[PDB]
Amino acid sequence: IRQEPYTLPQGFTWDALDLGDRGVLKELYTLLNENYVEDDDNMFRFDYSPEFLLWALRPPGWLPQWHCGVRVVSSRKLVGFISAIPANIHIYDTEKKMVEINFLCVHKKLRSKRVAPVLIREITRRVHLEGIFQAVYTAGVVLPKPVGTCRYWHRSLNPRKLIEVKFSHLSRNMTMQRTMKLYRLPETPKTAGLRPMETKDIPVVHQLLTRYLKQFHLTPVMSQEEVEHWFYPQENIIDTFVVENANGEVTDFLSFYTLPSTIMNHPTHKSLKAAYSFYNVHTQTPLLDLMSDALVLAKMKGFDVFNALDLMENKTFLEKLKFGIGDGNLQYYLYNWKCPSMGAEKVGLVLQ
Amino acid sequence: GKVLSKIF
Ligand SMILES: CC(C)(COP(=O)(O)OP(=O)(O)O)[C@@H](O)C(=O)NCCC(=O)NCCS
Ligand SMILES: *C(=O)CCCCCCCCCCCCC
Repeated sequence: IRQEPYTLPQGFTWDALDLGDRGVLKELYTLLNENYVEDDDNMFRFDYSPEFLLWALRPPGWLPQWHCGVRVVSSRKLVGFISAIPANIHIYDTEKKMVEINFLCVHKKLRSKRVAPVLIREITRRVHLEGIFQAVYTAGVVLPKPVGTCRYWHRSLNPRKLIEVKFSHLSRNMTMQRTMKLYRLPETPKTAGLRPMETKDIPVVHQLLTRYLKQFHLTPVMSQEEVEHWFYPQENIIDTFVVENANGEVTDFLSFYTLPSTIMNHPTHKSLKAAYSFYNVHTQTPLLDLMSDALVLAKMKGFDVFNALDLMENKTFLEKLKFGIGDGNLQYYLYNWKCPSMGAEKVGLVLQ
Repeated sequence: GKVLSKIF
């Protein structure tokens, strides 16, 4: 394994980003806020908050060399990034220490200049040096042999705004007011015992999630410390609600994280607030009932849309709850691990 | 997170 970093184009330099430094974390926020993923028509761009990036990028076992930035030599402007975080991954009959690759991003001015290939080779090298030789990642780009392919679905919470910014459109013979009526939700959840997750809930959430994930073919394997990190509620980042039965025992939970998108060209609407279905576990509450209450809670918290993939058991509630299929397709890839492809309903892994 | 999808 090569011990020196791979050579960058002249005028560019490697810099590991200290996300515990507020200035540097804002530098990464700015890079992603201005250059990260857009929709096909360049109307929306992800707007990961600084506090979200710190949550996504420093889970248990994070390493500083795995927060891999590129800067302009003369000005020190941040112009490239890629990240890896450790994760224990179950894939069919095997559970293996891998990394999750995320947030690959090159400044718009620097594209088509073969920087992203180097970012990928360098993070690969830095992961190899830790003895880890597999990775999981997702992308919209179709690379060869995805282990799985999921599609986005969208549940309109604020339909007028979505239609106005052209995130959505009126269906045939539909009108604005009739669409608002169609997507109307109850104002309070209906499941008895539903409440935000607390510290005391960490062990039961861990046990519930570990037993529930076993039925899928690609899942995380989380310690209790990782459960605490990924699920303990943090306002405007991660929401988790547990169902406590009449004897005081948690039987189900739901979770969704906060990922808004900049709206580039609308005279009045500047941001699209989206909720992303994370992990949802049911053993006593029907999943349909669980997700109906997820929609209600997201609506209450001012989200404009609730987003979900067709993975795990989601297809059992997507249409019944008036999700509309999106135009986006998400491929899951495993690096240096051959195995058969699987349907979306056997994928049990959600990245940020 | 990797794809900014909208309604189809
Ligand atoms: C995707 C990426 C990194 C490619 O960068 P590039 O340097 O233009 O690639 P090149 O063709 O030069 O090899 C760049 O276009 C970008 O930053 N897009 C916005 C973020 C994104 O889509 N990441 C997804 C990668 S799976
Ligand atoms: C989205 O940002 C993910 C971009 C994925 C780029 C390809 C990553 C290839 C695997 C690199 C790490 C492998 C180390 C074992």
